[PDB]
Amino acid sequence: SEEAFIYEAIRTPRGKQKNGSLHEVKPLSLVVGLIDELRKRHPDLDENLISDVILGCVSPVGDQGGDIARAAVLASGMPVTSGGVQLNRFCASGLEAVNTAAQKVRSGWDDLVLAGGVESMSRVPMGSDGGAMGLDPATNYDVMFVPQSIGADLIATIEGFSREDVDAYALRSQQKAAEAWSGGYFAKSVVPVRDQNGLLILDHDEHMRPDTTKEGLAKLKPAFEGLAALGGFDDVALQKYHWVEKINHVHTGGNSSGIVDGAALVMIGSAAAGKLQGLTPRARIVATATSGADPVIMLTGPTPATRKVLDRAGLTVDDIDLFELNEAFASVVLKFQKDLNIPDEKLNVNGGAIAMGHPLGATGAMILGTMVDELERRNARRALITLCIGGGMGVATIIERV
Amino acid sequence: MSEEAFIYEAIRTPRGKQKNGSLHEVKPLSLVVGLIDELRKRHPDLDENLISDVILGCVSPVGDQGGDIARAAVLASGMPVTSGGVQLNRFCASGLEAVNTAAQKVRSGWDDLVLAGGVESMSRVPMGSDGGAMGLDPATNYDVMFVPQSIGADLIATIEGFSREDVDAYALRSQQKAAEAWSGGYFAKSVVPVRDQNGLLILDHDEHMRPDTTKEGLAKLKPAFEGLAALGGFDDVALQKYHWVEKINHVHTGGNSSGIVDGAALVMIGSAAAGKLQGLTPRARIVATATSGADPVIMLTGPTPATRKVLDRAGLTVDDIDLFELNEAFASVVLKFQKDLNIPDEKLNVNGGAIAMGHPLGATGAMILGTMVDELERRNARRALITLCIGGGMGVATIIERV
Amino acid sequence: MGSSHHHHHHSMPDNTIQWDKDADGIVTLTMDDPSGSTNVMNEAYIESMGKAVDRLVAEKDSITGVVVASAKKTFFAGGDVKTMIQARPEDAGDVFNTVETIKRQLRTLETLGKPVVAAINGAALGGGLEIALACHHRIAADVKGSQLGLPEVTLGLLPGGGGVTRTVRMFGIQNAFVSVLAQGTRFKPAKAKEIGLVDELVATVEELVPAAKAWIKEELKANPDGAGVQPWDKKGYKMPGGTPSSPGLAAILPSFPSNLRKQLKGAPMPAPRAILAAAVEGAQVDFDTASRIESRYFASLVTGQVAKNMMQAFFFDLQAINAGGSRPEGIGKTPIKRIGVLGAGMMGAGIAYVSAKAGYEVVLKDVSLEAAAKGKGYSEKLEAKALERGRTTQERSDALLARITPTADAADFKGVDFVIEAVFENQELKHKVFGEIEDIVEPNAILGSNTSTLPITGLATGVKRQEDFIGIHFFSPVDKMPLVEIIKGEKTSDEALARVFDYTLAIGKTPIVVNDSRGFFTSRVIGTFVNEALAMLGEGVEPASIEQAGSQAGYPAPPLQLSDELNLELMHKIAVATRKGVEDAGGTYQPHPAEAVVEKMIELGRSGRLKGAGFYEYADGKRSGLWPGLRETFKSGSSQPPLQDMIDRMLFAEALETQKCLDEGVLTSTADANIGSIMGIGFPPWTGGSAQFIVGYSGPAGTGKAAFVARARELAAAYGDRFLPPESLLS
Ligand SMILES: CC(C)(COP(=O)(O)OP(=O)(O)OC[C@H]1O[C@@H](n2cnc3c(N)ncnc32)[C@H](O)[C@@H]1OP(=O)(O)O)[C@@H](O)C(=O)NCCC(=O)NCCS
Ligand SMILES: Nc1ncnc2c1ncn2[C@@H]1O[C@H](COP(=O)(O)OP(=O)(O)O)[C@@H](O)[C@H]1O
Repeated sequence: SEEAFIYEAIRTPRGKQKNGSLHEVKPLSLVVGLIDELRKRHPDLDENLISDVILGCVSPVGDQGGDIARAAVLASGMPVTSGGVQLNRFCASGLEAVNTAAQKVRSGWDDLVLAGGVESMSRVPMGSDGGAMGLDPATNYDVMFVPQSIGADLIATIEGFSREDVDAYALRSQQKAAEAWSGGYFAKSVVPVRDQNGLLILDHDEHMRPDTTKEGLAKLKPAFEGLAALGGFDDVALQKYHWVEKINHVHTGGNSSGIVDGAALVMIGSAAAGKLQGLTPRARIVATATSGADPVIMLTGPTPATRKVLDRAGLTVDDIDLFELNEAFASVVLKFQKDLNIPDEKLNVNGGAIAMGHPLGATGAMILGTMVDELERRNARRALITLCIGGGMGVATIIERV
Repeated sequence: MSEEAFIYEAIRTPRGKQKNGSLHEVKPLSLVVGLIDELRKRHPDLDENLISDVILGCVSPVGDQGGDIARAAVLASGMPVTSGGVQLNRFCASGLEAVNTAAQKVRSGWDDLVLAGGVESMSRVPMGSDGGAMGLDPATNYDVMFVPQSIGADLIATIEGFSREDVDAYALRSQQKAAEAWSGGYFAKSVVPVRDQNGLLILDHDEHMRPDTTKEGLAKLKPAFEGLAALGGFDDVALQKYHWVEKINHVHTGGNSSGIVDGAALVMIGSAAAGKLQGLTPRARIVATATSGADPVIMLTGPTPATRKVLDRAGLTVDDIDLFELNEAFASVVLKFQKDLNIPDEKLNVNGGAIAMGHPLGATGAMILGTMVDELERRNARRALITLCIGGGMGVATIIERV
Repeated sequence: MGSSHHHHHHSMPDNTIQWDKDADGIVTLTMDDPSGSTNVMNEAYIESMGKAVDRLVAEKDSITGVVVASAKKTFFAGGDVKTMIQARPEDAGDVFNTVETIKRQLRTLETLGKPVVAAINGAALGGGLEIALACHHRIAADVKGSQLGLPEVTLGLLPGGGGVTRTVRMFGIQNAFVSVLAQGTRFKPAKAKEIGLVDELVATVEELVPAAKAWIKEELKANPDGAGVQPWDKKGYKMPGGTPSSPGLAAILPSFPSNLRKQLKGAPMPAPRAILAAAVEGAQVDFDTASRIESRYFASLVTGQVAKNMMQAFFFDLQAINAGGSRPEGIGKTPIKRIGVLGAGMMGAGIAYVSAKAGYEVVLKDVSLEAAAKGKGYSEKLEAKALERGRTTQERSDALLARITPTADAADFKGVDFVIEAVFENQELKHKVFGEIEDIVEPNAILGSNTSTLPITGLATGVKRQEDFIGIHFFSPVDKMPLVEIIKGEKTSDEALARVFDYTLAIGKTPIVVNDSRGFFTSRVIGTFVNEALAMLGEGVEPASIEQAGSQAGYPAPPLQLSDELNLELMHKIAVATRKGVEDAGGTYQPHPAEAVVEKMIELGRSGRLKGAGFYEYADGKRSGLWPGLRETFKSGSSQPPLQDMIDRMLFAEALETQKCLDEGVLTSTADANIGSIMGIGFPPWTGGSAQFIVGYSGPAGTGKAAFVARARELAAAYGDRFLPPESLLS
C-alpha cells in the first residue's frame, strides 16, 4: 500500500560526559536546533502537513520529562496540530521512533511525520527515571536483573572473544570514525550546536580518540570495578549460565560505548506527501522488526530481530550492502558478526559508539541517518540497522536507497 | 493501509481513589500483570509467541513507573522474551495513543498481534513527578505561555458562556450514568477485580463514584484551589493572549473535574489472520485514527479538530456515529465539544465518565475505548468515536466499528 | 590563551591596583583607577586584576590571605557603560569573552585556599558587589551615602560578573531573584547586612582593613580546614530552598515565569526573564558551568536594543540631568525658608507632604479651615502607613506633620519665600488667587503654578513681579511621582529657573526645563496616548483589548483607567481650547476622533472617577470592572485589529508628538524628553523614553529611525494621517 520514505536525516555532534561541550545545553534546545535546520533546508515547507513528532528518550525525567516532543513542537513555534509523543524502548528508542513513524505513514492515517530522539546523559544520567525491574526487589529477583556490562562480558566468555579481540574491534571503530570525519562523510548530516547569540558550542564528535593504539587500550582496567557493578551480579548471571565456570571481564572504557549528549531528527512521509512539498526521497523503509532473547545475557537481541526483518522483506544477508549495529560493547558486535557471518567491510563502516558515543534515546536515529548517507555516498542499495536493548529486546530496520 | 486491525479483548482494573484508596498498596506493575493474567485466563491456549509488542501509555514514567514499565510487564508476567515492551507519553491521551499505535503497527503488516493500553498509579506517582521543560524551564515556560489545565477549562466556560450550574448539571449527569451502568451490569465482563498474591480481593468497583450526588451538594463546593492553580500569575498570563476577555469565571471544582485515581487497561489488537490462527473472535474494527490540536493556552480545545479529522479520513459525518466518548477531564471540555459539533446528549458519554469514575492519566484512553466496545456490543450499535483533550493543546480521536 | 586571566595572548593600559604584602603574608589589593573618580570594570581594571591574580598564584607559598580594598570614596562602580552601550550583535563573541575573563579572575580569587575579605568603604554597585561576592567575607563601613546592590536590570542588563550565579548559591533561586536580582535595588549597609549580602559593619572607613586583617587572622586559627572555601565549594553543599530537581521547589517553580509575566504585564522587557532563566539553569549544574551560562544570557542582553535604550535613559540621560544640563549657568544658591501652598486638593496636599518631608516649613492655605485641614490629613494617612510599615519613627513623623500649618487666612503667607499654587485649571481664578497673596509674601518669593495646560506667560500677567513667576508642574500622586516639569514663561528670569531647579533636587525629585506652550511637554504628549485609546473604543475595539494593549505596551496603568483619573471634563476643555485657538486664526479645526467619544461619555454622565462613573464602575471608593454598557454604546467587537497595531498606535502617537515638541523648541534636550516622558507620564522604561523610541525602535520592519518611519507610515495608511512622521525625521 503506502510506502514510507526518508526525506531528511540529521543529528547534532555528540558531547562527552566529563567536561563536555553540551553539558550546558538543555536537551530541548538540542531538538529545537535540529528543527530549525530542517526549516532552513526547506523554507517553503508547509508545516501544517506534519501530523506528529516522535522522540525516543530513555530517561524522560527532569529536563527530559513532560513529553519533550510536544515541548519541541511548541518551543520551535511549529503548528499546534503537529502532535508530539515521547517513547522509551531503551537503547533502540531512536530507531523505534523512526519505525513507529514509518508504520503510522504506511497505515494511511498520518501523512508527514518527524521522528528521532534526544539523550542528555551528562544532565540526566541513565537510571534517573527509576524503574521496577531494578528497584523493586520482587521483580528484580524474578527477571534476574543484571547490569548490561556483565552480559557483555558473559558473551565474550561464551563466544571465546579475548581481551585483545575486543580491543582490536575498538581500535578499528576509532580508525573508521576518524576516516569518516576527515573524508567529509558527515559534513551534510552533523549540525553544529550554537548558543542564543550564534556562538559555536560544538561542531564535532568530542568523544573520539582518533590516536588510540592497541598498547593504550591494553593498559585500561576492566569496567567490572566501575559504577554499575557493585556486588552479586556475576553469581546471578552464572546461576542461569551454569555451564560457564567464570566470567572473563574484558570490557573497559576503551571498548564500550561512550556516555554522551546528543539528538537526532528524521523526516518521514508518503510519496504523495513528499511530492506536494517538493521533497526528494533519500531512502525507503523496507521493513521493521521487534524481537528478543534472554534478558540475563541481555544483549543478544540483534540476531533474532535481524533474522526476522530479513525474512519479512524476503531477503538474506547477501542482499544487504551495509550492516549497522550499535556498538554498546565490542563483544555484542562480534557476537552478531559471528552469528550471521557478516563480512567485515560491510559492518559499521563509519565507526560507532565506541568512538562517537551512545546518547541512549537518540542513537537509533543517528545510526539510521548514518546509513542513509553511506548508501548515497557508496551508491549502494540496502542497509540493515539494528541495536541491542536492555531487558533482552531486539529491533531491526531495512532501508533502501531511492 | 493494507491489513485491517481488530480489537479482540479490552479489559481494565477498577479505579482506586486518591485518598485512602484501595489500590495505594498495589504496585503499578502489578496492575498490568493482573490484566495480562486475565487475558491468559480467557484464552488459555493462546500462543503468546505470536505477540510481537506490548505498548503502554504512562504520563509519569518515573520511580515505580520508570524503566519501560511495558517491558517490566512482559518479563514479570513470564511472557515470551520476543514480545517487546514500549512505554509512551502523549499526556492524557497516552492510553488511546497506545491502541492507535498498536493498530497502526498491524496495518503496516510488520506486526501481527499486539497488547496495548496503559497504567497510572497517581496515588503512588503523582502528576508532575516527571518534571519537564515547558513547566520547569523559565525560557520555555515563557515562550509556550504555560498555564495549568483547570485555568484553560475555566476560560472555555467563560468564552462559551457555561455557568456554574451548567457544569455541575453535567457533573450530576455523569454520576447518574455511571451508577446506572454499574447497576445494569454493563461493566461486569470488563472490570477485572484486583487481587493480592494470595487471591484475596483488594478492589472490585470504581470507588471514586459518588452515586448520591445532588444539585445542592455540588453548588456548595469551592472552585479549584489545589496544586498549580493556587499559585499566582496564570489567569493574567491567559488573558494576555485572550485579551478580549476581561475576567475568567472559575466554575470548576473537585465535583465537576475528573478524579485523581489508580488504574490500568489492556486492549488486544491484531490482524484477521492473527485472530483466526489463535481462535480469537473480533469485537470491533479500528476504522481510522487522527492526531490534531489547538491553542496550548486554552489547551483543552483539541478534541474538535481531532474528531473532524478522523471523521473526514473515514469518510464519515457526525450523523454516522452511534456513540461519542470524550474524556471528562473538565465539564466545560465536554460541553464545548458537544456545542462545536452539535452532538446529541443521548449519544455522549452514555455510561458516565471520569468525573464519576476517575481519570488515571495514562490508562484512561484505553479504558474508555474498552467502554465503547462493550456498549456497541450491548446496544447492538455500529460506530463509536473516542476522543481526549490533551495537555499542550493536542487532540486524538479514533473510530471503531462493531464486528 | 587558555584559562588565562588576560584579554590578550598575542603581542597597553595603565595599572589600577596597588599591591601590599604585610609581614604576616596578608596581601592588600587597593583599587585606584587613575583615570576617573571611580573604579569601573574597564580594560585597565581587567589587565590590572589579571596581573594581581597571577601574582597571587605565583606567590601562594608566602600569602596567607587577601584583602580587596578601594582608595576612592566609593568601593567599585561596576561595568563600564561607555563600552557596553556600543556593543553590536557581531560583538557577542567579544562580550562573552570579556565577561568570562573577568569571572575567571574572580574564580581564582575565590578558590585560592586562603581567606579573602572585601573591605567596602563606600558604594559597591553591580560589578562592584560582584567582586565582593567573590570574597569569603564582606565588611562594610556604615557610612553616609553608601549603597550596595546589583542594579544592572535597571539598565536592561544582568549581573554577568557572577552576580546571578553567586547570589543564587547564597540565597537559593527564589530569594536571590525576589530580594536582589529582579528589581536591582540599592541597599544601605545595615539593610545589606540584614539580607546576608554583607557579613559585618564598622563605624568608619579607617577600621576596615584592620578589621579585615583581624578576621583573616582569626579565621585561619579557628577554621583552618574551611578557610577560603565558599559554602558552595564544599562536598556537603545544599542550596537554600532546594535545586530545581527537588520536590518542594519543583512544585512551585512553574509559577515563577507566570508571576513575572503577571508583574511585567506582558511588556517586552527581556532582562528580568533572562535573569530568571540564568538563575534556574545555573542551579541545575556545577558552579563553573552555571557561570558560563550566565555569560551567554548577559551577551544576549548587551547586544540587544532594550539594554541600549535603558542604558541611554537611566545612565547617560539621567546623569546629564542630575549634573545641571537644563539649569542656567552662572546662578548661585538661594535657600528656602518657608513654603506657601495654595490649595488643599490631592495636588496641593501632596506638594505640602513632599516639601514637609524634605524638611521645609509649609503653610497650606485653602478657602476654609475645614478644607486646609483635610489637606493635611492626606499627609497624616501617609505617615500612618509609613509607621505601620516601620519606615519611620514616631518622633520624626511628628516633626514632619508639625511643619505643615493649615490656614484659611491669606495673612498667614507672611514670611513665605516660595509659593506653589495648586488650584482649579482656570486663568482668572489663578490671577485672583495670586492677587490675594503677592503683597503678603516676601518681596523675593518664587511665584509657582501647578497648571497642567494653561500657558505660564498668561498666568504671569496677574502678578506685579513677573520675573519670579514660573510653572512648577507636579504629577499625581505627588508622593510617588518623581518628576517636576519646570516651565519658563516669557518673563521668567534665569535665576527663577535655577531656584526652582534647586528646590526640585532638594525634595528628592527630577527636574526638566520646558519653554512655555499650551499643554507644555507632559500634558500634550499624554493626551495623544489616551486619545488613541479612546479612538479605538469609538472604532469598535473591545475595551478589554484596549486596556491589555496599554498594559502590554508597558504603561504603568491602562489608558481607559487613566482617562478616568484625569477628568473627562478636563479633556473636553483642553479640546475646546485647541479648537478656539485654530478657529480664531480663521482656520478649520480637525477634531481627533477621540473628542466625539469624550463628548459621548459626558452626555451619558460618565465623566470619570471623580463623578463615580467612567469607563469603569466605581463602588465604595474602589474601581470594579469595565462598565457593561460600553459595548452597546460603541459596538464593541466590530473592530478587531492586531494587538500589536493597538500597542504601536499608542507608543507612536507619543513618540511623534515628542518630536514636534523638540521641533517647536518646547523641549531643549532629548535627555529631558526621555526622562520627562518616563517619570512624568509613565512612558514604558524599556523604550528609554519617547525620544529614544524613535532611534531605537525594533519590530518586523527592523531597527532604528528608518524602521520607525516605515512603521509610522504603515500606521498612517491604516488609521489616519496623524501618524505621518514630521519632516524632521526624513530625507
Ligand atoms: C557609583 C556612583 C554612585 C558614584 O556617584 P558619584 O560619586 O556622584 O560620581 P558620579 O556619578 O559623578 O560619577 C563620576 C564619573 O564616574 C563615571 N561612572 C560611574 N559609574 C560608572 C559605570 N558603571 N560605568 C562607566 N562610568 C561610570 C561617570 O560617568 C562619571 O564620569 P565623568 O564625570 O568623567 O563623566 C554613580 O556613578 C553610579 O550610580 N553609577 C552607576 C552604578 C551602576 O548602577 N552600575 C552597575 C550596574 S551596570
Ligand atoms: N470575540 C472574539 N472571538 C474570537 N477572536 C477574537 C474576538 N475578539 C478579538 N479576537 C481576536 O483578536 C485578534 C486580533 O489581535 P491579535 O492577532 O491577538 O494581535 P497580534 O496580531 O498583535 O498578535 C484576532 O486574531 C481575533 O481572533
